[PDB]
Parts: sequence; structure tokens; C-alpha cells
Amino acid sequence: TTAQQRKCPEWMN
Amino acid sequence: KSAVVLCMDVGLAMSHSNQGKESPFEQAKKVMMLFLQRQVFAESKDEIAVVLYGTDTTDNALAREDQYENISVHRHLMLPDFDLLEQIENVVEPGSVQADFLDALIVSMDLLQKETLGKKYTRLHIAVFSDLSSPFSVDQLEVIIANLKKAEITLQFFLPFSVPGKGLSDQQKEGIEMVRKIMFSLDGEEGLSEVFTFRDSLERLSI
Repeated sequence: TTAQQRKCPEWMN
Repeated sequence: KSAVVLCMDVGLAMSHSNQGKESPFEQAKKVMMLFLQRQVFAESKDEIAVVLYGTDTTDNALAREDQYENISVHRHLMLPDFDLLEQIENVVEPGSVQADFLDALIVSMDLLQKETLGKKYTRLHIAVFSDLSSPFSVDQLEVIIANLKKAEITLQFFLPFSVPGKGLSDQQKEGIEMVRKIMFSLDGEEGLSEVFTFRDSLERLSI
């Protein structure tokens, strides 16, 4: 388990 | 009609055979075929997609430069058919890598968001099949939960063991606790009931 960053798609904002 | 995503782990660890003659990969593939056969034979109107994580190649709308890697959309949201039955049984094989299940959950939610636009469903549903042995990142999990709630998605987790001990690894134990936190956020005390075994999976999917 980590915390490597991810980008969610814009619609989930 | 309802909309369903089957989100299946095919990473390398699922191929390890130490619980009977069928590996977890084989068992989950079998449940998926029986469910899809029921749907085809009853001429159900529900639409069913299939997302695989742990695949050697990458094929999904979010894959970009070291992101959402080793995740493949095998079947988009459609009525199930006989070609899908043939593909699952002959094409779909174990991967030689591992992938991030929260990446896969986001790919599944994005699929439902886009492909249900402008239509009416009785329910939206995601069913996850995994042994939880692969590492994952928790970044943005609070955004995942908020959108599960807004979209009124029902979520179900299926595991090849119940939760004498089973020799679960620390990574598996961390995955189980994360599943508990997700389900309690959505449905409270009763939410923890929506965590099941492969053994009970076919009947719970169907109700």
C-alpha cells in the first residue's frame, strides 16, 4: 500500500 | 434494466493454485461465465461490462505516461452475447504483472458514467473479484467514495476466502481493511454485509 499520486478524470471533481 | 461492471483481477498471484484443483483465477472465470450464461439464457435486458486488471498490455481511456497501467477494458457496457462467452473462455489468460485495484475501480466508474448517459437504469452496480495480494495507492480515495455516493452505485466485493487462520499476507490484510472502510462509508453497519466469498458469489450477484 502506497501513496503514489494519481490524477482522477475531470468529471469526478 | 440494471448496469453492471465485472471488475476482475488477473494478476500473476491469482494463478497460484493452492486451494483445490482450481486457482482463484480459474474460479472467478467460472463464476463470471455462469453469471453471463444465466443472463443470456433468460434474455435479461441488463447491460454488462468487463474490466481486467493485471494484464500485460494496457488499453483504457485513462492510460497516460505511467498512469492506469496494465488495465484493459475487455467488454464495454452492452447486452451479453455468445461472442463474449467464447472470448472469456479462450482469450482471457493470466497476466505476468500486477496492477492497482483503485485504478481499476476508477476505470470502471468512468465507464459507467460515460456509457449510461441519458438512459434510465434501476440500479448501477460494480462487482470486484480479487485476492487483494497486489499493492495499491490510496491517493484520492475520498473522491472515489464521494462519487460512488452521488451516483448511487451499489458495490460488492468477492474474495476467495472468508473474512484456523488462512495465512493472509499483510498486503491482503490491508486490502480487506480498506474494503471495510469503503463499505461502511456507503452503507454503515449493514454495509459490511456486502463482502462475500467466491463460494457465495453467484447467488449474491443475482438478487
